[PDB]
Amino acid sequence: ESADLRALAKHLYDSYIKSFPLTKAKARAILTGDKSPFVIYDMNSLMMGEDKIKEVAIRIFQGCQFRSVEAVQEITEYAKSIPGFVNLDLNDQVTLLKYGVHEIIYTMLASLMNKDGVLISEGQGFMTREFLKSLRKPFGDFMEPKFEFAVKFNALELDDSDLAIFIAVIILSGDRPGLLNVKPIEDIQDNLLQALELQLKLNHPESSQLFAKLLQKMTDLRQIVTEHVQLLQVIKKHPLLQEIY
Amino acid sequence: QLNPESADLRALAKHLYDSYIKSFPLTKAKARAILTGKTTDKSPFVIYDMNSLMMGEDKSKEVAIRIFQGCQFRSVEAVQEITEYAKSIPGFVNLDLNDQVTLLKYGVHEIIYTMLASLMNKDGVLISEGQGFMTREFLKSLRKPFGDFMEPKFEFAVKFNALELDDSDLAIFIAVIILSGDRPGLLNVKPIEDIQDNLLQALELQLKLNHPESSQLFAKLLQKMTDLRQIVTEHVQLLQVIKKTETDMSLHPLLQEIYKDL
Ligand SMILES: CCCCOc1ccc(C[C@H](CC)C(=O)O)cc1CNC(=O)c1ccc([C@]23C[C@H]4C[C@H](C[C@H](C4)C2)C3)cc1
Repeated sequence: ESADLRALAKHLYDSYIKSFPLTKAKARAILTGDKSPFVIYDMNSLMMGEDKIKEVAIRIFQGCQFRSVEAVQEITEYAKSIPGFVNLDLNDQVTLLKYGVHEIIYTMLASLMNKDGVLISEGQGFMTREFLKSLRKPFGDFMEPKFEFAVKFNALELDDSDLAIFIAVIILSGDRPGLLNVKPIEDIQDNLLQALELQLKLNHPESSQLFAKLLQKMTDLRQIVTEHVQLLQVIKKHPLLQEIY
Repeated sequence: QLNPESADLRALAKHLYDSYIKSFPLTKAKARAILTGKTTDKSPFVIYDMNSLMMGEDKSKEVAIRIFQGCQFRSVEAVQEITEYAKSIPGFVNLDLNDQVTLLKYGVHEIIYTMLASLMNKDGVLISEGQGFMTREFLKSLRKPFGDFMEPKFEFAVKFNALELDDSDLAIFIAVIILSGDRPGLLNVKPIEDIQDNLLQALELQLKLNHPESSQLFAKLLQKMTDLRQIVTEHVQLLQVIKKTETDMSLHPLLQEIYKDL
């Protein structure tokens, strides 16, 4: 029973390394200690950034969109390495990804955040929190909720081996609307839940009920997403490019 | 074996169940017993249409409104009851006054909708201490915006009731709901988290022992917290609209203080 669960843990972790270029391990190294990133702290510093790495605030947002679409391909490859996933009804796989990705993006985005800013482009840059907060409405509020969540989320001190399994748990959520066959999704999630429990007990013996606390964060994650999606539609204020993004 | 520290957790379990039973009149057990015909004396008058609604009133303005005004005052009671239960949670009354208020402000609706689920099945919901049963479709027939305020509540109830929890499982879970450390504006978060740590341990155990054959009930239950939170967010939305269309509808000042800047 409990050796199957380390396999699953190990399998997911290795797949997490293959699929994601910038790991929490690597992200944490850059936010702390020889090859620092370029800091974007104000209007002028963002200018030289493009030189290095319509208007300012729109050009940032679009940057998040290119990024996001890349992420979605990374998350999709990962998912397909989660056992059982690819033997599910295809409409469900697409449903699971369609509804899961925002939740995964802001989870892993936390890896790239401290209470002062977020690392960008493979950790070549850092965009400060108070700068993003200065951007003209409605963009100034776009990232603060994410920052508020990353503070809370990062306090759990999870590492990549923990996060890998968590992500799979998010993917395999059997409450997504319009799913045709929920049984095996729940069956896989149960198994992922067991693996996560054990992982967190063996990797963080001293953190009591870390499993519980981590799952509780799901509640804040989904608010984050609903809120952000609202913002997006409100934000409707190149043809073939629109289509991509 | 069960060990000394799990002994303490089982004790916490008992205390809480007992307080739950003392602070809440209609338990899930009474609810089920009414809804599933264990009954020649406990059967409810069913409301499902306008005349039956009229016939029910032995046991004024207009209907959709009169129903919501009823929900208002019953929720006010519930807040009292939950406040009573909260006091009994070891540690809660010792916290900073302001946090006490904060935790009830955000806990209360999530607990109401957890317990409303015990009084529901797919076809309707018990009302008035379980003497009446108001059908789901009758509620849906209510005029906009009111035919929309309870569906989301049913969708959750049928999902939630599928976990098959009992009052002794619910007592610990509602404690966990109240003592949550990521509520906005709390002064001191560590104390609250240490209490929840204990509550979560107790729950984890109670579920294992009470439901030994169900895999990961603990987790599955914690996941339902996201559903509650979305029910509460959507509810508050809908209040906003009611206030604007019905300029003559009174809201209770207690409930208004809870909704204020959620
Ligand atoms: C164990 C805790 C039970 C808590 O019950 C409820 C709590 C809250 C709500 C929604 C409220 C809306 C303001 C809220 O979420 O704040 C809705 C409910 C459920 N409603 C009722 O229990 C209820 C419904 C109708 C009535 C009647 C009784 C009688 C006179 C009048 C008209 C008609 C005949 C229905 C009210 C009384 C209670």
